[PDB]
Amino acid sequence: QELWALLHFIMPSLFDSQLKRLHMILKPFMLRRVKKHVQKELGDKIEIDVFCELSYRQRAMYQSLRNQISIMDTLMNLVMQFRKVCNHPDLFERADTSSPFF
Amino acid sequence: GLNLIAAHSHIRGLGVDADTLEPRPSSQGLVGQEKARKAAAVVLEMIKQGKIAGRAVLIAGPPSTGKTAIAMGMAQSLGQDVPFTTLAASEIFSLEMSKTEALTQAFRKSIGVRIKEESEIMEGEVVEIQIDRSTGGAKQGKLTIKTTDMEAIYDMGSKMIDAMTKERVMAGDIISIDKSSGKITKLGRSYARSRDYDAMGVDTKFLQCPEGELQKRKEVVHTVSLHEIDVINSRTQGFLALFSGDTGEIRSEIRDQINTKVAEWKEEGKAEIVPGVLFIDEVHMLDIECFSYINRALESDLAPIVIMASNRGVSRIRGTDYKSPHGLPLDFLDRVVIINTHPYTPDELRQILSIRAQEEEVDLTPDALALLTKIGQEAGLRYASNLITTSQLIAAKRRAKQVGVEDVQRSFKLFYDPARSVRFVQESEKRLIGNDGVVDFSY
Amino acid sequence: HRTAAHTHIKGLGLNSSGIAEKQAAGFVGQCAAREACGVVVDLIKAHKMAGRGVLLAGGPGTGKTALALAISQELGTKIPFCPITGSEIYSTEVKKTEVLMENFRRAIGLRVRETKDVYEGEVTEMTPEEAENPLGGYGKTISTLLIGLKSARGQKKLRLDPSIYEAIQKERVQVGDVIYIETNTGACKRVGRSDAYATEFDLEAEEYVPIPKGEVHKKKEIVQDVTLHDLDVANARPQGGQDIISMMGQLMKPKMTEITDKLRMEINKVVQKYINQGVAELIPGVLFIDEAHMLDIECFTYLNKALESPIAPIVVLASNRGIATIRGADDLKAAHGIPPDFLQRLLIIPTHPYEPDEIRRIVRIRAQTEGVQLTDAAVDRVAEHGVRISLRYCLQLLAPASILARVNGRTQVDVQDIAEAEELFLDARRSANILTSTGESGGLHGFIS
Amino acid sequence: ADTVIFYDSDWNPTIDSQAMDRAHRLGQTKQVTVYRLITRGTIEERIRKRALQKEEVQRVVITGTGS
Ligand SMILES: Nc1ncnc2c1ncn2[C@@H]1O[C@H](COP(=O)(O)OP(=O)(O)O)[C@@H](O)[C@H]1O
Ligand SMILES: Nc1ncnc2c1ncn2[C@@H]1O[C@H](COP(=O)(O)OP(=O)(O)O)[C@@H](O)[C@H]1O
Repeated sequence: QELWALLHFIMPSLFDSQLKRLHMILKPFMLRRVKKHVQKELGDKIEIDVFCELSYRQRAMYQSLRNQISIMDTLMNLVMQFRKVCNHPDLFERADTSSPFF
Repeated sequence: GLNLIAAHSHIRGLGVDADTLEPRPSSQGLVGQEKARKAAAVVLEMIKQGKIAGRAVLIAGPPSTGKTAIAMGMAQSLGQDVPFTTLAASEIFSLEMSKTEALTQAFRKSIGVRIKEESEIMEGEVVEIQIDRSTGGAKQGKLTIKTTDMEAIYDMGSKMIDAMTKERVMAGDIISIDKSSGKITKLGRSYARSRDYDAMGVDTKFLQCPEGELQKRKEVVHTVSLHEIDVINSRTQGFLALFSGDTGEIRSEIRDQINTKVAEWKEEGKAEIVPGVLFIDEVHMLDIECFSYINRALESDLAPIVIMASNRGVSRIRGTDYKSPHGLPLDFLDRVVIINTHPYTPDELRQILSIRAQEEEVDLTPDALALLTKIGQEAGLRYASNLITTSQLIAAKRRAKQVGVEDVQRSFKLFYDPARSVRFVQESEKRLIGNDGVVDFSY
Repeated sequence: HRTAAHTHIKGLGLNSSGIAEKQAAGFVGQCAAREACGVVVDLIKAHKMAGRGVLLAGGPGTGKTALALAISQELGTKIPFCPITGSEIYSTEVKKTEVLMENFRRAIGLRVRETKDVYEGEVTEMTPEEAENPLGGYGKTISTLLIGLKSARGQKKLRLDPSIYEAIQKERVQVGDVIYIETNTGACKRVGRSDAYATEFDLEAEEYVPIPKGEVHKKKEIVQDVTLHDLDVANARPQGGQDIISMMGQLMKPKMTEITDKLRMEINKVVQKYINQGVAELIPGVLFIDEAHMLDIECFTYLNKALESPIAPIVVLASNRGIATIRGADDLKAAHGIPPDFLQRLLIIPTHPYEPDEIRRIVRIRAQTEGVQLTDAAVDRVAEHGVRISLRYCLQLLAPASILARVNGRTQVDVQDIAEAEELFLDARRSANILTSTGESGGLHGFIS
Repeated sequence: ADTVIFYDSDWNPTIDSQAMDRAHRLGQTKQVTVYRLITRGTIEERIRKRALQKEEVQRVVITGTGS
């Protein structure tokens, strides 16, 4: 539907509201070329995955947050809190100067 | 709350007809033990009457026969009017002080000095505080306070302005001021001013304004023990040792002075003396030196009534090598009258289990109560009472609303009683470490 | 990371129905005991009960301590698990019944919301003001300090009470420092210099820190976990004030004190205010008294009263002894080494010896826990001990055999490496034979009796 | 620039493929490296695996040429 909306926008008479069909009907209206053929003077990208585990503070946040799945499942809220702690726990709870209970 | 359900939580009193000392067959959470409850009620009467000093009562009977229950029933039926000290006899073997000193402090804790005093307290909602703080501070300032019934404005003296700034007193704060001390307690925030408390978090509570006059005399009845007066006089912050411990052996001449002064306050009518109770649980853990001290401590005019419990038969007195009834020397037992607690009949076990099944949130089916009663006869009141909690937890695992026989049977199977535990020991004697230290680890 | 006796135990391995899976969470067998320990975990997680007693009863090496440590994992991190041996109770500083009470209150936890009400900024002015006292002989006294605090979005001038100036002074604050002040305690912290004038050429090794962002005055809230014993100790040895007693109480040697029942009772009142104010959750936990036969009859007679307290943890005892003499009561023998009138209070979980196939399973669980890859004939060899010898002797051979195999260049332990381990490292019984045969007569080369 | 670091993966591979193009264009001449700080054992992993399988569908739906 997101491809239709672009095709409807350019050509609303034809495209008012399987692959062997798609690649034929779009041959006039879409032009695409790629750096492999025309721009091969550039190198390719190197994509390097860099895994690192949750630090002890992050996993104290993450596991006590994941404990909410024993009651809920809000999951779309939890996957944002999980993404915060997976970024930096100070996003979820900012560490700041602290002292014993008075 | 912070009080959880505990073994004695169902005891609400002694269960005795106050007009006659006739024990009701059950009331206030006590079942049976009628003659023992009547005797404890006669002791309770002469405790309240105060005229009799330094009598000692022993509650003697087999384990689980309600000796602590009757002691707790007396404590619940004295309440705050009378000091009530509970001492496990293990407690006096301090490393800070000799055991006769520890035992003296316990006697001193059990006599109250009752002192009645008044102060003018001013209480209301702060309408305004103006303080100029004119380089220095506390120069001049005015306080407006209202109740629902009055409003007044006050010029403040400089040491009151310090108090107001020390307590960060603010418009809308509900305060009491004790005038003679000048301390300010913020009882809360008035609800009508809630929007001004922009720094207070949403968890903050609010109150309605105080009612009536801004100023009245409020009368406080303090009760302070002889031990507290002793400890206060020991050193420059002696009271601070009433909390941490770290009292030494308080010098005898300090106590002797205080006894004279408290007799003066009584004769002057400034104070009253309120004799309490010392309850010594499992008194047989005391040794022969302790009993010799108690014998004459009881002869003091400022002695409480002492109440004691013993599980022991004819048994070895501690700190010596001979045996006597209750494990207590006969010369001490000559100074003591004895209340006996008897074993329970099956219907009394049924009633106590029912009461315990009310104090915990448990529904027992009638057959489950009958089975627990049968287990009570066979395995003892305490064990069946612990099967109540266990069965409810098993029932909840199977999500049952009521405890059934199946749950009591699982409890009886999973947790052994003392006799089956002994039988397990008497069978496993090769795997269990013997008194000889010998054990076999092979299969 | 390091591997210890119980590293393989992860939990009780129960079903949701509370029945034990015959091999789960590291356990093999003890199913009835694991099911009883499950119902105890339920008793603990349901906050309703105080002062219930449990006894793990069974011979040495039957997994009683594994059961207790499994309970500690099923309860998770929030609930206080307080392990002690009965031999920890004999303090030289305070009576042994004090140590029991400290452990009872260490086993009750509190989670409490706390508002910290603070001032933070770069010190931009500091100007003391003082009075000439009448002739007390100590001379003039500072009446107040005026201090200017600058933050990123405001500034204040503070007229301090001189007890807060003593915090400022003992913190060695200067103009141009960044400081933190608690109105809760009057306490002060020097955070650093400003990042202004952060010239490198100081020998002072300063931490320059940025100006505090936000307003000078702040009112942050944080959640604190504490035990009741933490409150007892704080109030018995006061140290959070700026008064002289709090000051000197940090200079004196720390020592334990026989905290009174009077203090403990009044801290119950204080904590119940936090509950009624809604700022605290009470979270009662469990006290595990291992080797409970090492308690004496004064300890056990105190536990009577301590368990009757209207708040007390659950107490789990473990004992490994038959009919034995009660310590401190050489006249009295009883089963488990527990006084007969105290044993009436407990629920006893009897714990049983393992079968030979269970031993084989435990050996394999333990081998792969230690990372000892181990052939099946080698497993059968190790599991013939544990039957003929203690179970512990099996598990202790796995590490020597691993070393010997690796020294022999093997990737994995064969029967040969165990047969060498059996020879270098004797069990107690073979060593007891060496004693009786060599100490068969006295002499220069005899063992000493 | 010559290096792109994603602190976070996005649910849409087209946005990261656009983001990493910023350095990898007709004006570039140094090698480009892309790093992606996938924290292991977290939903950062599932976010990346879902985004990575979408890129296959988007490549399949352009199996035929647009040239
Ligand atoms: N007559 C009674 N009425 C109600 N409850 C009782 C009675 N006797 C004993 N109990 C309860 O049974 C338990 C054991 O009795 P307890 O008083 O501890 O006996 P003892 O102190 O002699 O060992 C306690 O929880 C107690 O509250
Ligand atoms: N059922 C079991 N499953 C797995 N391992 C066990 C089991 N029982 C005991 N063990 C292990 O055997 C060793 C000895 O048991 P232990 O708990 O020390 O016995 P006890 O404490 O009663 O002397 C420990 O390393 C323990 O983890």
